[PDB]
Amino acid sequence: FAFVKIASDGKGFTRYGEPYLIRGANYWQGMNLGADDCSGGDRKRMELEIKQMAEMGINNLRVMASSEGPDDQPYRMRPSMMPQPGKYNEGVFVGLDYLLDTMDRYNMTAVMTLGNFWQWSGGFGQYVAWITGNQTIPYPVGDVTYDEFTQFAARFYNDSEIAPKANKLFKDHIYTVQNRRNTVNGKIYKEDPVIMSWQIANEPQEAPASWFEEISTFIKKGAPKHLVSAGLESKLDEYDFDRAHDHKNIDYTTCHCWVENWGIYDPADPDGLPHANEYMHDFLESRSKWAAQLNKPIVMEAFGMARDAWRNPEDETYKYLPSTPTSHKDEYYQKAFNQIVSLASNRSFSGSNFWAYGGEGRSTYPPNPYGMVWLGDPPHEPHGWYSVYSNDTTVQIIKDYNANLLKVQKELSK
Repeated sequence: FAFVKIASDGKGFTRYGEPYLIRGANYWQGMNLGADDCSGGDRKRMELEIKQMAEMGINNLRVMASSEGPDDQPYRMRPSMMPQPGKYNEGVFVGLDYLLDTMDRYNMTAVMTLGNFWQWSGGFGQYVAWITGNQTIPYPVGDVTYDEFTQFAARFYNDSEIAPKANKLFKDHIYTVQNRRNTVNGKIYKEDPVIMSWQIANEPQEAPASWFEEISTFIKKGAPKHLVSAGLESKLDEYDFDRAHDHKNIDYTTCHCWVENWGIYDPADPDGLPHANEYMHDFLESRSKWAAQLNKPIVMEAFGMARDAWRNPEDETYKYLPSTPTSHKDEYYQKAFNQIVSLASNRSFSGSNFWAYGGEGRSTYPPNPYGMVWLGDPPHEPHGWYSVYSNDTTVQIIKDYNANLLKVQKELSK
């Protein structure tokens, strides 16, 4: 009965008739960790990580509710949820069940990401490979560039021959997830108040408005009780933002911020932090204006920063070691957080999900028998790049932010 909703003034969420602020984290590996041992999970570790996240004041996990095989491909989650179109690894699906049940035990809500533009869960590029029947995806390594790969995966919604077939497969997947019976608590996912929203995909890259319209309407019809979200970075201009978010069945807006990936921040520069702080600040103000123009909420649902590489810039390994401090990352988080708490108390921002909780995982630990080093960084990126570990100094900063935002949520209730 406890479904997350949009406030009637459209400026925030509500739960139980009261304002609801997103004290969130990214936990995309939750499904795989929740699996039984036999499918490469570590359920006790997953229960421990959700418990840790509860102690840090987290009320919301953005999770991954898709991943595509075949299981021989590099740079992606293994074992996948859907190794072939319409065929599922039941062991991985049960992990999604346990993830939702454990989140249930902790009164947390989930953002369910139903696909992925990028290679790390197979994603749109894998659907394209399925349709064209050519499994040699142009992964962005060696001589192949990110926009060669982008142009390939975008065929998913841009190619008038591939798109109808790719989307038929994608919709079969959306349906399968929304109609899943949780094998642990008996709930069908579309009627599970633990799920806050269905999210079309991780980071659609210049997708057409008609595609956002068609997919949001499919997801809403499939689960009329649930909010729907686009998964957009909002890294371009206000029109790009509107193309994704200006749709009756897109309920709130998101943004992602990646300073290093985008060339704004150089983690190996002891002097490099101010560029990143300034960028983030202008980023939050402007995206906040974009949301308010649609009279829709906004969550910064993924943002990250590297460890202090600058303390030893000549050594590439040092940047990924857990023992490396995170003084830049902690400042950057804290300034982002303080600005979000400030905007939220003005009814102009709804919270955030740091990218990403690594928990007990560690970038120094050996891969499991499936070749996975589970933590917050997906397998197309260096292990340990962005992960927040259970005992990093960044935890106190997240914990403080969740308390601050919860204070704000109480002040908007009275």
